[PDB]
Amino acid sequence: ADPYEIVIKQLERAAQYMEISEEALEFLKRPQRIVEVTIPVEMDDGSVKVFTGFRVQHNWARGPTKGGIRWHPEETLSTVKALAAWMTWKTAVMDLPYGGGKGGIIVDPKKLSDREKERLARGYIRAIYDVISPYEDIPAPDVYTNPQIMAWMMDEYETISRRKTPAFGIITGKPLSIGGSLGRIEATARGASYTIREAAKVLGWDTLKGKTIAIQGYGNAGYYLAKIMSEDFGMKVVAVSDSKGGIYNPDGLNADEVLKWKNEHGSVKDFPGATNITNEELLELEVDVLAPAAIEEVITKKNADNIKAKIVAEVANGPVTPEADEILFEKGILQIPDFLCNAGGVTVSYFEWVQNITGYYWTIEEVRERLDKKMTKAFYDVYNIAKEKNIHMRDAAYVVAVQRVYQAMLDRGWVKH
Amino acid sequence: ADPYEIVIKQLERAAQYMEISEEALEFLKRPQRIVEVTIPVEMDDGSVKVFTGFRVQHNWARGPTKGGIRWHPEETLSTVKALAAWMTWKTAVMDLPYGGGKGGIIVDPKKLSDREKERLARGYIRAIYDVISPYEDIPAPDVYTNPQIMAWMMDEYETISRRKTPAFGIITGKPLSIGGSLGRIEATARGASYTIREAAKVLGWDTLKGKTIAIQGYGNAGYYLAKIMSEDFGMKVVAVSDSKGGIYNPDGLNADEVLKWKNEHGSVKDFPGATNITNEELLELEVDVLAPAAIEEVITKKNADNIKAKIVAEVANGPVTPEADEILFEKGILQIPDFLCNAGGVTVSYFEWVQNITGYYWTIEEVRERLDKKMTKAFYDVYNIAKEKNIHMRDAAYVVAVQRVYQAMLDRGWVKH
Amino acid sequence: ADPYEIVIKQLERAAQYMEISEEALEFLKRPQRIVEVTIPVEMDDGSVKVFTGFRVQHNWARGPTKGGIRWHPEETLSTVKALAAWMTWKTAVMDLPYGGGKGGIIVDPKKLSDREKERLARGYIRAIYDVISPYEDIPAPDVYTNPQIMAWMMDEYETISRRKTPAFGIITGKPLSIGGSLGRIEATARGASYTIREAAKVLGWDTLKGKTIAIQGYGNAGYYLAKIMSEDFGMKVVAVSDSKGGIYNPDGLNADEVLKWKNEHGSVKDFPGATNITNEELLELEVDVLAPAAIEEVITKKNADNIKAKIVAEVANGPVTPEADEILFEKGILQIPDFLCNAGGVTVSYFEWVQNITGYYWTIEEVRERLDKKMTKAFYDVYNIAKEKNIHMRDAAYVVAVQRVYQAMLDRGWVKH
Amino acid sequence: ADPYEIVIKQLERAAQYMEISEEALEFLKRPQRIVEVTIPVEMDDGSVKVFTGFRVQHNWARGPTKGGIRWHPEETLSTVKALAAWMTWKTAVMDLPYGGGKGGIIVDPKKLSDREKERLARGYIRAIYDVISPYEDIPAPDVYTNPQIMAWMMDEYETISRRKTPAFGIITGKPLSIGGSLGRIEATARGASYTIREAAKVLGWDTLKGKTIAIQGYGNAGYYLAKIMSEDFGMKVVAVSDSKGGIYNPDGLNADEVLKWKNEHGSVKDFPGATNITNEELLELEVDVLAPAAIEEVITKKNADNIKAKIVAEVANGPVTPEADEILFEKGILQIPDFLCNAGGVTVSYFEWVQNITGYYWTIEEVRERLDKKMTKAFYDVYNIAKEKNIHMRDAAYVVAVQRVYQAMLDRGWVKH
Repeated sequence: ADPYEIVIKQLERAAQYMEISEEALEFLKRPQRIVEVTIPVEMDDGSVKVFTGFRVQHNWARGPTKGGIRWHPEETLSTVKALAAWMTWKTAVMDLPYGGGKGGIIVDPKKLSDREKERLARGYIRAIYDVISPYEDIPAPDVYTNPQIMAWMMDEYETISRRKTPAFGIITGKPLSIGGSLGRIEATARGASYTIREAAKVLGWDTLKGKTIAIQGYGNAGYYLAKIMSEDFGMKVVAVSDSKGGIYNPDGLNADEVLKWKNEHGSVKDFPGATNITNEELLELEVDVLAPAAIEEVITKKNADNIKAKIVAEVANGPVTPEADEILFEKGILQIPDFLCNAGGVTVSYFEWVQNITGYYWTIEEVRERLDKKMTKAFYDVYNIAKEKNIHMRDAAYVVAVQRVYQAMLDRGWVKH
Repeated sequence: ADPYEIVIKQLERAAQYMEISEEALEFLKRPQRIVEVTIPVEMDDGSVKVFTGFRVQHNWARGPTKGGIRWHPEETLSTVKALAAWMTWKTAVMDLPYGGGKGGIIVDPKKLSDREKERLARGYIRAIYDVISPYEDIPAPDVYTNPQIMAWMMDEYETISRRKTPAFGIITGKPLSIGGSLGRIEATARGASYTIREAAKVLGWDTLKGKTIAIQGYGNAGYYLAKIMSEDFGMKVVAVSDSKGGIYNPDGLNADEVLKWKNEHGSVKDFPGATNITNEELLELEVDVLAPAAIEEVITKKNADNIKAKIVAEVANGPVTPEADEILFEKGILQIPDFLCNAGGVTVSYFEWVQNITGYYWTIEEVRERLDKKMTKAFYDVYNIAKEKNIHMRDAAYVVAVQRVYQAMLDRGWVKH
Repeated sequence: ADPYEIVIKQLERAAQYMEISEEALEFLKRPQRIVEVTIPVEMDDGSVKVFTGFRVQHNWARGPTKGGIRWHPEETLSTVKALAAWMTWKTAVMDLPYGGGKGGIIVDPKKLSDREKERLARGYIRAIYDVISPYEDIPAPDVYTNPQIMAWMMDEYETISRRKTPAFGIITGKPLSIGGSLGRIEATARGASYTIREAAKVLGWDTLKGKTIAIQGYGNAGYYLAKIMSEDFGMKVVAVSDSKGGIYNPDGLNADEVLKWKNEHGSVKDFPGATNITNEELLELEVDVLAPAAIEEVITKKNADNIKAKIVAEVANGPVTPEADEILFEKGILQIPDFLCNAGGVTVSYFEWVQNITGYYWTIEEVRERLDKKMTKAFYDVYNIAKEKNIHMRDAAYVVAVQRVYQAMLDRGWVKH
Repeated sequence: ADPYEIVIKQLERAAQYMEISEEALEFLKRPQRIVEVTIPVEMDDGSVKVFTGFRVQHNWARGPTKGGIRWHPEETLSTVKALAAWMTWKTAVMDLPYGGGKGGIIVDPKKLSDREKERLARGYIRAIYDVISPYEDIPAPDVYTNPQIMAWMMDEYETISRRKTPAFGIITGKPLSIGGSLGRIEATARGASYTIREAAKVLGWDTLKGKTIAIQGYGNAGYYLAKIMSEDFGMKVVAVSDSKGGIYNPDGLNADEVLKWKNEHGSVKDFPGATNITNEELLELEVDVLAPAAIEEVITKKNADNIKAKIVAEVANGPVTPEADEILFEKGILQIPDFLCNAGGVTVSYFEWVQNITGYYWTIEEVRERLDKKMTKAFYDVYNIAKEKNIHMRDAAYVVAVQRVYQAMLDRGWVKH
């Protein structure tokens, strides 16, 4: 199903680099459970309006399903299905004891009041209560949903479950007053930083200090990456961009300042003491590290040939296309694939659940240290195969993921071969 | 959703004969909950194969959802959704304390072995367990499912629930050894029979004795109806048919002998002493009562005109089209609309559930007599509105049904208007 | 406790007339379980407002506790405890398999909107969920609450319990679209009629036909009673009254017609087909039967002496004081005590519960017939002790009640003597 | 409520120093849930005796409620409500993922036998089962209850819950044979020591080594503190006292040796290696640190003026009155308020719960180390506000606490402002 069609495809590819039965394959192509519900919401005007919602649990062989809830007017089931499958792979690559899940509500949130948003949130839990549990299915935030929304959902869950289960553990991305974890805001960037650090290593880099990075996108990820790489790495952020434009400066930019600028003007554009550039231009800079952190399909057939970075850190999802991959590989450019690169969020989300279920909370330092250990390992799991089978890192990432899900399905007896 | 699509119509149509808000209409148009699952079955060859199943709960305002499970290679979600909405109207018309539901497995049952069928039935329960209960959603047999399939499904349900709930009550259509109800096989015919009986009364008939009825279709229902009308009501069964054609005999036929002949021969066709006719002719005889109990859309624009019967007892589902409805209504023919006419089966399924949850089983006499009361009442409920609003019986049947559901929704506060 | 104190008093009295241990007495003087909660309600102005609620479970020796929920600005816990203990005696006098319970919310419902009422009702359930169930504690309507309120409470219960238990059975007094019982409105009046019928029999009356009755109060109870006593028994309803006043007519009033008058004008007062009297006068009429069906303490030391009726049917709660009881008793007036006389309501609530849990609904005639049997039985159980001990009926009623609770406690081992 | 009134008072105070809505305030002034039950106990003489019990759950915004059970002849519900609200502030000041709760039984334990105590303890659990759980409300020992009592309560819980939830986690203060935590006995003293250590740091002291301390009270708390401050910090314990009197020695007492004296004689009074003083005098000694670890209200308007210590570590609950607080504060005396100072006990109870739910037990050193971290943190969280606002530490402690509860409520949507 277009988007859903795409996954099965990715699935088909990996298969060419590994051994897996057709039995296993057919099973993986279909999500194990899908629930689709009608949520009636009492609008502020005193009438009720109904919304359509879904929760998709793709696979739970390796453990409870994990994955966000999107609130969006063009949401469809296919998309939610495609995204749940992706979570299956991401959780496996990071070696977490989780499967993949995803949910969504077909709604335009900008039209709802907070009261109405709260009602919608609670209504979603009331509708799906039966298929979720701290040991079954753990949602999280995504497009258009946030900690506030997670909090309302948790509260409704606590009300129905009657405090007979560790309710804080039903969902992640929570505010800290009620079980949230430290490290959540910087999670992705922080996680990507460790992979960049290992890439440099394998690459033979002396250090990162002084190296250069260009970052496309100036959101949380963008901003945080910029900040970490700079203050923690010693790198030089010579360029950043936003939907408006990029900006250049070889002496390197200051994350925070660029940040305020953006605040005041609405674009990174014009920042003082720097040259304005296009996004296109940004991608082609001659840098040690290119970190595309905004939207997909920025690296294609077209410009692939002009990329000049040594390392492409995919922070955003789907930045590099498939043909571009081939070119890049052939060029000797090392890519840190999306689902591996930006996995720091799901990982910290996993640490949140551990803290909620054990009732013991961690420090930002413990969070970072454990995240470092997880990302490093994952990095190598992939690198190693890639090298071992002489294949593209992304292909190698699917192989590691699929093989772990497959082995769990075999040990359980879900498939016989 | 073609089919589903169909249903919306019916809703919109009845809406014109009664007052109901958009709030409620909109709600009624969407099913409350849908579950789609992948059921892996270990085949006899030792490999696993996956199948797609669904369970739809359209509306439960009036009580737990009720409806069969179809096993069929051309099954779609659209259809299952469409059949679930229908069960909502049907339970409401009968005034049962239930809502509507329906399930389906996309499968070609002719290719599975018995062991494989057993595994599939158990797998369906293992997959939808969380959304079923004796007070939540009660399946039953349908296309290609039967008592056997029901029994394996109950057993598995009992195994998962640990006998902590009245398990026999999870599903109906069961074998008598484990809680089935007497009267199950004759139910549809028996029910229809009471409706024909009240219809004669409203039409002024004196008695049914010696009146004539032609029955199109000679399966369970056609056969039992033949048998009942004649033996119990003293009517003359002048013609019956099967897919290979009809037989005519103005002196009245013997249901049993016809049955015997069919078994032995394959068709009612060539029954001794009778005259062979086409189905098409059967529909046009001049009888007091015509009961289409085979397939749909047998009476249309084309022949509605030729219909000579005073009463049309819609035993099969959808034998009469909308254009045909108009005409026959014009002609002053009295129609007993499918979902009212053949509701004896759901009705007895309700009685089976009652016996299971109370643990007290009834005699066939008790069964038959409570069925009469129910059928008789549902009949006049529909008939009175019909007259009183001077509308078609079918229209009145939707009116009675939608009004009940709507009222329950309002009482609960699911719609505010 | 004042109100609560009065209960001990009552309990200490029956003890004179029966042998019961101190162990028991003391257990009986205290409710087994009290839950007091704070219910936050989101008001229409979007601010949150907190209300105080309670549910008192006095004694459940004989079965699940049963009792209404009152919404009133001056509710107090003492009152609710006192009324829970009363339900204990009432269910026992009727021989129902229940104990007594009661709830209340301190609120002035007159200032809330519907939306706000709905939210307070769902909130109470969300607050006391853990201590209620169809086999544990079943509420019902009372001061300021009604079927609509019950409906919202059932709905919330259903949503929290996930349809895994027979939810319609959680609370009684529901609307008929969702599990309500036929017979609910006339229940009280209807139950009292059977008691009046037996009291006349034991009095040696010939028939009721032609006898006379005066009814104080013209609500549901007063009106239905008037209606029933006349139309069903052939009594002459010579006077009825309301808070504005009474009306009289020796030939008999026509209940419906007086109802309509009251409806337009607001009082039965000035009805054209009668002469006006006062409430005080009404109590002193010379009728065969006097039925105070309005408020308490209308027959005291002051006028007790003027009572001329042969039978005083206590429809209302506490219309005769203890001092008056003595007087009437010496005068040979037969009193049908409140908790016995007006028990048809709880009894029909018991029937609603049965229909809900068994899933099988009764006709008005079934309701009536079973009601009759229950009431008649309870009447003689009481009457026999009074006679045999030569005691006031009220005293005999407590004796019958307490002993039954006492014995169930001994059998359970709750008390050892 | 007097006791309860005093809470509102306290809450109304912190409000001066912080911005908080009325909506919140009002919610906070009432406990969310109260359960009062009657517990029947089979006495040794074989008669049944009924006792009154309660469990109050003040607020669970931040997590499961936490708090002890008191057995005392003069318990009242007002007191238990008041103490539940206090636990709410205490768990919050410590940043624990809990809310506050408390229970009590009106009994004089001194008249019961062990068999009888056992039965009352199991009875309370059988009575409040529905409202407790390892993730819902976790009790602990208090006035007149202890580990043995806790053990019997856990056992009964385990029997009712069927071992389906982590039962050891239902209650804390357990014996070590069944899930108790190391560090429990010294907890209070130990926690206070870390606070004393930081208060000296913020005071600019050099070391504690050689400083002096006077301890009022020579129970567990007094003794362990004395023991710890001397042996672990090198302070000189110059005076200790008990209800019979105090003893003094400028060179420092030896805690153990004084303990033994007390043990044989019954009072620290007359210890040979010191001179006798009074409690009043003890409070007025000129020491670096004064620790009232006995009873309340020993520092009032009367002598507040005579206090010579630089640090007053409130070990006991409420030893200094509000009027005295003002005086000491102007004098520049640093007070470590009770609920902060003596929180090591609840904190170690929090650790016991963690070990029980995770099934992994810690060493005394792990206990100590985590305790330290918790206490230190809480100290500065408090200290910083006081400093910054120039407010009494006690006021700063309520500010820190209330705000945390308040924020968790806003996030849940419990209050909207």
